[PDB]
Amino acid sequence: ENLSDVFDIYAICACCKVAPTSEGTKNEPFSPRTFRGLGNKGTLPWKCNSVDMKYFRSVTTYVDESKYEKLKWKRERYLRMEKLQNVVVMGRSNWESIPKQYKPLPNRINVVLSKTLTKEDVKEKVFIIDSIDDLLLLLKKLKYYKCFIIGGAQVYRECLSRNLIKQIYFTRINGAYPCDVFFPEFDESEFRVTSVSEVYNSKGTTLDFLVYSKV
Ligand SMILES: NC(=O)C1=CN([C@@H]2O[C@H](COP(=O)(O)OP(=O)(O)OC[C@H]3O[C@@H](n4cnc5c(N)ncnc54)[C@H](OP(=O)(O)O)[C@@H]3O)[C@@H](O)[C@H]2O)C=CC1
Ligand SMILES: CCc1nc(N)nc(N)c1-c1ccccc1
Repeated sequence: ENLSDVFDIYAICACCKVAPTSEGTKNEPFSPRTFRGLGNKGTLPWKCNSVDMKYFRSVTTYVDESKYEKLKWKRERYLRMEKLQNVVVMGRSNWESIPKQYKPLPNRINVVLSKTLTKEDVKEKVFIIDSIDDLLLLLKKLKYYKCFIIGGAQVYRECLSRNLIKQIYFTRINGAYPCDVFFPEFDESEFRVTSVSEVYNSKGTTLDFLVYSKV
C-alpha cells in the first residue's frame, strides 16, 4: 500500500531561482526547473521572508481534530493487515541551521534524521532517527495528524526516491540568489498541481504557493 497516503507524508519547501556563476561544471543556467534554489552556506538563499515563514508555520502547525478519526481508522486498519500535532522531519544540517530561539519548532513534534547525533548531545525535545525506516517505525507507533518533511536536500531526495511523498507544498521565491543546495529532481509525471495561490509581495520580492498531489 501507499505508505505516503497511509501515514500522510508530505513535503514542504521553498525555492528561488539560482544566480549565475563564472566557472564551474555545475552552473545550470538553462535548467528545466526555474525554481530549484534551496540553500546557501547552511542558510536560506534569501533573507527572512515573513510571508513564507507565516505560511510554513500555518501549514505545518494546522490540525483538524475532526478529520483525525478517519486517519486513525486508516492506520489502525493498515496496521492489522501486517494533544493533536503534526510531525516535522528535518535533516541534521537543516536542524543545525535553525537558530536556537526556534528549536524545537513549537506546536509540532520534532524529528531529526541523523546517524551521528545522540540524546546526550541534543538537549531539545526531539526524536532522533537514523533512517527513513526508523521514521516509519516511529510513525507506526505515534499519534499525529500530518507528517511534514521540511528539509534539507538529502531528506527530500530519499523520500521522493522511495515514493514516500503524498503531497508537496512548494513556495516559489521570485528572486535569484546564490545557492549551493538545490531541490532534488523527481519524476514530475507522478504528480499534478492541485493548488496555485495568488501572488504575494514580501518587501518587493514576489512569491506564490503551489501544491502538488500524488497521482
Ligand atoms: N528552502 C527550503 O525550503 C529549505 C532549505 N534548506 C537548506 O538546505 C541546506 C541543507 O540541506 P542538506 O545539506 O541536503 O542537508 P539535510 O538537512 O538533508 O541534512 C543532511 C544530513 O541529514 C542526515 N540524513 C539525511 N538523510 C538521512 C538518512 N536517510 N538517515 C539518517 N540521517 C540522514 C545526515 O546526518 P548525519 O551526517 O548526522 O548522519 C546528513 O548528513 C541548508 O542550506 C538549509 O538552509 C533546508 C530545508 C528547507
Ligand atoms: C520558513 C522557511 C521555509 N519555507 C517553506 N515554504 N518550506 C520550508 N521547509 C522552510 C524551512 C526551511 C528550513 C528549516 C525549516 C523550514
